[PDB]
Amino acid sequence: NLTLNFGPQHPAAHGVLRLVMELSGEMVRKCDPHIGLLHRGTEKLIEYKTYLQALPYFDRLDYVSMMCNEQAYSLAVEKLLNIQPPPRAQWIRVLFGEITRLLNHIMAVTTHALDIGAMTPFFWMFEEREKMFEFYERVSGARMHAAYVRPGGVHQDLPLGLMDDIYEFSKNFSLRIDELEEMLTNNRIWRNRTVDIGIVTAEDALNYGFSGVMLRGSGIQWDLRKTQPYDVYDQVEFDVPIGSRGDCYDRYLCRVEEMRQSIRIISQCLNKMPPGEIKVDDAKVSPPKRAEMKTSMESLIHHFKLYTEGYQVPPGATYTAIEAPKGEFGVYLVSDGSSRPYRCKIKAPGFAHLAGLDKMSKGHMLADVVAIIGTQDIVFGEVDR
Amino acid sequence: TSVKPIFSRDMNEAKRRVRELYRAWYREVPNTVHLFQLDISVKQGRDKVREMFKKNAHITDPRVVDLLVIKGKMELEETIKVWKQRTHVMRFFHETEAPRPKDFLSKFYVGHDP
Amino acid sequence: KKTTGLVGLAVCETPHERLKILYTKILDVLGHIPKNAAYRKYTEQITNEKLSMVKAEPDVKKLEERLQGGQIEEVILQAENELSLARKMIQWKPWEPLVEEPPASQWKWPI
Amino acid sequence: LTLEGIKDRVLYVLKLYDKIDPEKLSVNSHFMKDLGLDSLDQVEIIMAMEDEFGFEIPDIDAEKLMCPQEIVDYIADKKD
Amino acid sequence: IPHGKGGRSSVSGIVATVFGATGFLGRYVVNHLGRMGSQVIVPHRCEPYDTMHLRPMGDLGQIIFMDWNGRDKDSIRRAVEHSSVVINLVGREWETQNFDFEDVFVKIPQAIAQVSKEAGVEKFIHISHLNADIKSSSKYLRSKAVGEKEVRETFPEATIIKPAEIFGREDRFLNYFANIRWFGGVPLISLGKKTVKQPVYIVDVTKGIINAIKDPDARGKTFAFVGPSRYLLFDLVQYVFAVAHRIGRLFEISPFEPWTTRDKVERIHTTDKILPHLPGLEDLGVEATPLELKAIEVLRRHRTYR
Amino acid sequence: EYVVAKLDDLINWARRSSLWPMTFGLACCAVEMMHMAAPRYDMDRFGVVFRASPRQSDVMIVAGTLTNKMAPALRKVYDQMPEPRYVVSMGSCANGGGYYHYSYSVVRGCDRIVPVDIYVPGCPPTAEALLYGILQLQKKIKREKRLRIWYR
Amino acid sequence: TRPTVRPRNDVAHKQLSAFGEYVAEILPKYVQQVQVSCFNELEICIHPDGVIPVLTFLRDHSNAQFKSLADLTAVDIPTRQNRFEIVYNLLSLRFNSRIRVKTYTDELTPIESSVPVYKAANWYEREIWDMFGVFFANHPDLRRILTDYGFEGHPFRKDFPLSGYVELRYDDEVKRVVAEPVELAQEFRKFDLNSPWEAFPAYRQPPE
Ligand SMILES: NC(=O)c1ccc[n+]([C@@H]2O[C@H](COP(=O)([O-])OP(=O)(O)OC[C@H]3O[C@@H](n4cnc5c(N)ncnc54)[C@H](OP(=O)(O)O)[C@@H]3O)[C@@H](O)[C@H]2O)c1
Ligand code: SF4
Repeated sequence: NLTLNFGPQHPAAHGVLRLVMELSGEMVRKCDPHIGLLHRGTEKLIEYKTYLQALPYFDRLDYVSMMCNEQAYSLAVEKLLNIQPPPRAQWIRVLFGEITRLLNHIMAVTTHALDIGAMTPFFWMFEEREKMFEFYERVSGARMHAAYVRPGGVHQDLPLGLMDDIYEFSKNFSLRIDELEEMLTNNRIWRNRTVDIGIVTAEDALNYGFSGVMLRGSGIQWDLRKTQPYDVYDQVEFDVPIGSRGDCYDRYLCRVEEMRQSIRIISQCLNKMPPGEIKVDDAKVSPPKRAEMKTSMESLIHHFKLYTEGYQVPPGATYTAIEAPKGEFGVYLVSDGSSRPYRCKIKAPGFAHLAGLDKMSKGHMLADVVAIIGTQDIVFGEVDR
Repeated sequence: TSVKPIFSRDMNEAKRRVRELYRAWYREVPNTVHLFQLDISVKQGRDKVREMFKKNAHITDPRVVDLLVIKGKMELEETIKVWKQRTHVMRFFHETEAPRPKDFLSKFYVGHDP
Repeated sequence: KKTTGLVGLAVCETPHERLKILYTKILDVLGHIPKNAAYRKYTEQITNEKLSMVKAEPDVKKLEERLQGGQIEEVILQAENELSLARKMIQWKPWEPLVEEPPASQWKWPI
Repeated sequence: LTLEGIKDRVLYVLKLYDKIDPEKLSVNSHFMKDLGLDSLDQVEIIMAMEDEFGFEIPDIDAEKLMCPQEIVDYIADKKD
Repeated sequence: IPHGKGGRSSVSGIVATVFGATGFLGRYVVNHLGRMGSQVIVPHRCEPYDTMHLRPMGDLGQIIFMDWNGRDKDSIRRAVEHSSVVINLVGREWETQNFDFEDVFVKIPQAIAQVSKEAGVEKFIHISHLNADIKSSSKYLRSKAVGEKEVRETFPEATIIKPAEIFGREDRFLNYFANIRWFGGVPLISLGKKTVKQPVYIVDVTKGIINAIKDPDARGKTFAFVGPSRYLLFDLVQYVFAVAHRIGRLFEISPFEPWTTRDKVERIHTTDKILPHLPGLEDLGVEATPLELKAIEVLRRHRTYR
Repeated sequence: EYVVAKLDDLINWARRSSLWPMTFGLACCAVEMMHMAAPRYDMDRFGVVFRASPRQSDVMIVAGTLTNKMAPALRKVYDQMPEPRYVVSMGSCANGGGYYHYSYSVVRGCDRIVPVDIYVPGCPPTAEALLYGILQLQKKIKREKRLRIWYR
Repeated sequence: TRPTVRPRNDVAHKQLSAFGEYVAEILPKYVQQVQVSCFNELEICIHPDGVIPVLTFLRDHSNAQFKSLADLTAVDIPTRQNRFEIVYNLLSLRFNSRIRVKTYTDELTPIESSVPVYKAANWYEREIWDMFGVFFANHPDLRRILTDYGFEGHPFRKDFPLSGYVELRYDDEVKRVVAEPVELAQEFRKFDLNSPWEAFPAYRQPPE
């Protein structure tokens, strides 16, 4: 049998993920991919840093999420430190935490529609995506990778503006999602390109430990978005999509309705924000203000020491996970009792979502296999967990 | 020792296993030398095979040798197939590395006793 | 209905007696275990709790209430594996006492 | 089919190796109690019958021969 | 003064200067000099792109590039004013359409036998050839021995190195063979009389320099390079077609980089196994390389497997 | 000569007028180059076409972070390029390997393997200084082919 | 006490004190310590004889579904006289409850793996072999994932230093990309950060 390794080929998509194919003439029936192109030494590296200093290495763990990562870290730290965050701060973590889902669910369709080979829905949506990075630069520090969420809540307040901008932005977005509905849904060939492909629906679709979509849209109703709270996140109203059967085209149609939920939540979140503060007030965790660290005596000693070493975290293990826009996000943060943490093991999606490519692939073509991968939305560097 | 072994029991399921895969390496050294398209003599490969087995012969305890069996067998998984693209097999030979002195008068002129 | 909600199963076929065999299928195997472990004390407790509400009342939809599983065909699977669970309780012996106590200082966290 | 046929084949295996044995092609070279070798090099002696005359060596009998008589004897019942 | 391991990013004391260093010989020598770590100062002539493949041998800050002609003086003086040792290997084959080609082996080794020597350098080493004799052969082979004596007036102690013919990867002499896909493969010249010379291997060449660069006491005592075992035969030309189974030129092509039906064809068929009283390679040890093992590497033709 | 040296103001102009780059998407510096492909700072048709087969390349781009499991595969593709090539690496993890720099399995530099010509700094260079690096590269081509064989 | 302090609750602290209690009651063969976290988490310390059946007991029930294997991790702890610590984390689907399984071991002593019990441990279980050398029993395919092909270190333990020994470089000596002993341009300056005076009263050690 021919043993071609169609992978390292820089054939668009993402020139990585080099695997083997022991194809039985035309059908595959055996797929054993290799990973480890970026191992980077991540989990060993954090063992020498402090809590505030290690924080951007959670940010660079995806390619896409900037505020959904570091959402799974501060909320994994504030439980250890007996802190609730202040109420103005929680309305921003839901706002940017429900704006990164309008970055994955744009990239999760176009990049899938580029491996397939369509050109024009790649350029028709990233030109609208530019209207959104101006937000990131205006609020935090940079284009994408922002050390913005801290353990002491939000870093700083978003400036004057950004409320007649987001309302200006979000009132003209549903026309753009009505474009791709005409581009892909009512079309037949793309429907014929993906129906009854990847029919994985049994209880081994959950014994493989999958997280969401490539879950509930295939069947079993469950999510971490209204059975487990984060912040002020249950006080808004929305629904969660479910597809019919257990193929890719009934996990594709989650993502059209999923983007039709984030517009509602943003248009529901803006009406409910109170004026208030930014940081936690007790200042053993938050740094004091700049106009304060130049006047009093108490401000500097709880400033100058708070950057030489970090916080004082109590011992005892902990664990949590939140909704990453492609899955769960496990962090088993072992604390020791000093400024420097102990072991920090992460669970990212793709461990389950790509080990189950063995079950999902066989009985099918070779041209099916590239169409499988862009449905799970697998990003490397994120499989470094 | 209140601990169960891996494969062997005491030294005799062990020492027949290190002899076992030695033949699998021994027919492999002429097999790969024309496959990976590298150019040395084939007897150098057979010398380096027995180089590796003889050095660790100072063990008088089971399940450590058996732990090296799992290490020794996993080497053949990449080896019989093509998973080491012309570099990892060349990594066995410290070829372009400068020679260590290993002599007392020679160490004394260069180095702060490394 | 023709689709059972949870995709991957099929309504196959009859409620109220496919269950009623499988509870009683367990209870006869339940008597085989020597009774010193409290495994019998709670498992026979909930099956008699279940089968009393199972046998035998209309409708299918009423049997969903007061029996907290998924749909009724999936409630089979709630106890399907449990039959495979209790028969292996004879094979290994959990009713035996503790074995291999740890060496007296191990589960202390701060080093 | 000749029982002398496997006598010639065995008794130029050992000196075809350029190692230890100094033309001692005798039938009593008793392999590390008389002849003197390495524990690994016994296994390399067994190796040259897969290609010369053809032979399997399936089992623990390679750990049993220990003299070139028994090498012929284990090919004796193999052949005739 | 030295420090620590000389694996990479060390100091090792020495500061050399290698001219030429764009051909087959001068590149491969420096690729050892950036391994032990030093201030290698390599000035190139007229080629910014042709040194691009050179840089990933010295780590960081160890190499440096400058421009020089050679018929000018200070460009050969401004660079060499801070160093310790200096070697030279400059030269080539056939006369240029613009140059003079005689004094390039006379005044150009003299142009760095200038104030360069007076500035305070030591262990200055030039290259020779085993066959460069004062006899009336050839136009290129002789007029190399003229530089061996007329420039030997300057630098009274040098240890000028004398190599034999070399074989490596991308030389000219061994690649003169098997680049002869033609309507006839003729040897030189249909005779097995003098073939061959001493093909020393290229690792032995670069190893002889680095032992001599702090030997010590190797100035004036000039050295010769032993070849393989032992003379060589006519079989070499048959050895080519048996196992082979029968850089700043221009934008399209160079008009004249020929096979040169001139005194090129005789500069190699003039063997001259010279005097064995030179020490010259085994004493500058250790160099011992056959031919039969390194021949698989350089030859490359259409079969590639069998 | 005025006649011959007039010619390389076409040829050394023509190579800096049509560059067909390869991109190695490995890490977060890949994503920002896609926004350069997105038609705000429209990368196409300013001299340079989009993606292309690995054979027909002139300017290779290494972006992101290199691991030791990718150090053989980089050199093999680097051999297959034709001769007038150039290497330009964006991203601060291709200049010393950013941080991750003290890790046990990251290639230190992306310079100890391939010879690279233009160094753009930054975790993601914002697709704003990167067109500036490309116009630096066409500014670097002031070289000559004549008066090289015409001199020596 | 005030705002900006996490409001704890007692309902989940009650049932998780209730549920996990009769778990040790019905298998007093493998369970050696159970503890309740002060923020609604549970640990069931298990000697690894019962590595398979206790999972197999939590594999199925009618009062405990627990069929969502989320997290297999591995934590080393030196100065314990049995170093390593395999820790699971599993999820009840129907009940919204988290519980972890802490099973210690040592290096050479193997562990009966969870291959028939769960099929999400296909790539997780191999990872501990590549990073520590903990040879799990009877796995159908043990291989090398997330490391390079020539390592001998199992790096995620503590004796492996920050850099390796294997700083890689290229030369044009023939073609090869050759290994070399490791050489840095900078020390990785290691600080000293542990302030004295014991900020924590509750976790005070036995004073000996
Ligand atoms: N050991 C042997 O067997 C052997 C055989 C044949 C020749 N040689 C001679 O020994 C040395 C080996 O050279 P090679 O094998 O590496 O080939 P090569 O290409 O001739 O390298 C020698 C360098 O000298 C440079 N050069 C030529 N003329 C120059 C000039 N007027 N000014 C400045 N540089 C000049 C050349 O080109 P650039 O100008 O671009 O730098 C070249 O880079 C040469 O001197 C050669 O004549 C030795
Ligand atoms: S640090 Fe720079 S190169 Fe590395 S992933 Fe982030 S943006 Fe890319």
